[PDB]
Amino acid sequence: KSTKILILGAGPAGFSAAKAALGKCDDITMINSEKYLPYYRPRLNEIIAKNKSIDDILIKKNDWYEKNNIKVITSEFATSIDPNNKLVTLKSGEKIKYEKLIIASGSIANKIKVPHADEIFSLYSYDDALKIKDECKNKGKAFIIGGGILGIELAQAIIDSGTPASIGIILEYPLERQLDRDGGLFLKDKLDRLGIKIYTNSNFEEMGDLIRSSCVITAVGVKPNLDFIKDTEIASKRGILVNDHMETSIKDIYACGDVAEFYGKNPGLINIANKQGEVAGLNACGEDASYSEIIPSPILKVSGISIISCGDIENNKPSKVFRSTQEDKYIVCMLKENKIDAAAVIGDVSLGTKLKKAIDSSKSFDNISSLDAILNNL
Ligand SMILES: Cc1cc2nc3c(=O)[nH]c(=O)nc-3n(C[C@H](O)[C@H](O)[C@H](O)COP(=O)(O)OP(=O)(O)OC[C@H]3O[C@@H](n4cnc5c(N)ncnc54)[C@H](O)[C@@H]3O)c2cc1C
Repeated sequence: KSTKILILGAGPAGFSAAKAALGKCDDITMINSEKYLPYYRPRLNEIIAKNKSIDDILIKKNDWYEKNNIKVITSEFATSIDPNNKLVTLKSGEKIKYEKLIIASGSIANKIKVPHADEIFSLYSYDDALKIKDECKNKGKAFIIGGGILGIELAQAIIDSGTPASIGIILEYPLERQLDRDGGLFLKDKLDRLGIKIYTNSNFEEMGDLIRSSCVITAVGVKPNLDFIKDTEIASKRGILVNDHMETSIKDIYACGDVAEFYGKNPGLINIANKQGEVAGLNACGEDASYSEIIPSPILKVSGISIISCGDIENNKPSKVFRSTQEDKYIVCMLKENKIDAAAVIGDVSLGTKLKKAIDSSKSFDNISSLDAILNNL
């Protein structure tokens, strides 16, 4: 088999490339390791929370790919790329020739060892969600290891489905990449009075009884899924390195979405997948579109508590810090001279957005004597 445009991976990024290539190129093939068409992966929590199926989260149904003549090979996994012969080798041993290759292979969950746990689950795929659904009914409760957004959202989804759940983290407070200590503890409190318990400073060896009796899910982050490039000269660091055209180190090979690293950024967000996938498809069909960095992200969809975080909060060495704790909201604002370098707000997206804009536009503040004076100049 041989095609014009070969798309390696059929998630949101791959889908967006196919859609972009439509009308412009007339021979498009998508390879996907899963047995499902491209689906809106961030809604996996709804499979758990609302008992929705794959059909409810698919981006396009079968008929769309047929009407548009896009060929999807499901349950097939690329293992090798031969760039000079333009051949991709699959798990079966079958080879596919391409004129252009778009790598859209997304991410893979970080795997950690958890003491006392026979089976460790993580939530990446639709099949993952189902496995979690069933163990939660089987065990009767869940224990989520990992201090991030996804771990918290999953806990609520599992609560919503009708199963108790709590979280275990190794640090003192959750969300340490997005929040300072006081921010995280503010969040922990709000989550704890909402029935989402977080075990802090955990030693999992000492949590045998809970671990044993729970469905254990690790939510410890994700990395670009790119082992199949190992023998090639395709440049990578964390992700596959791409320019603004989504072109890799190697001619006629592109990458986009979760697998791709653009000016050192690999944020792992769906709007980036959609937009990078689009640019890749367009370029693969000979239209020299440029991706520009977009990215805001209002987190998180959890327990009706909203968070926006901007800049390097975790390791910030600011000249000045302004903090506000209220009943409904938490604000932290970190200065570098007369500029806001980093900020996070819990419970006021309107304010977080103003701080975001100030940071992004690099607004200078001639008055830094008080938080009030900064707020008035946003
Ligand atoms: C539970 C969960 C919640 C999320 N919530 C949010 C959110 O709120 N906001 C947000 O912005 N993002 C969220 N995300 C992330 C979002 O889903 C991703 O950014 C987006 O799916 C990336 O799309 P992608 O096409 O680059 O990668 P993927 O969605 O991972 O798709 C890549 C596809 O390629 C396949 N593949 C991998 N290797 C091969 C290979 N060797 N050969 C052939 N096929 C291969 C994979 O099976 C996969 O189907 C969430 C993710 C998860 C898992």
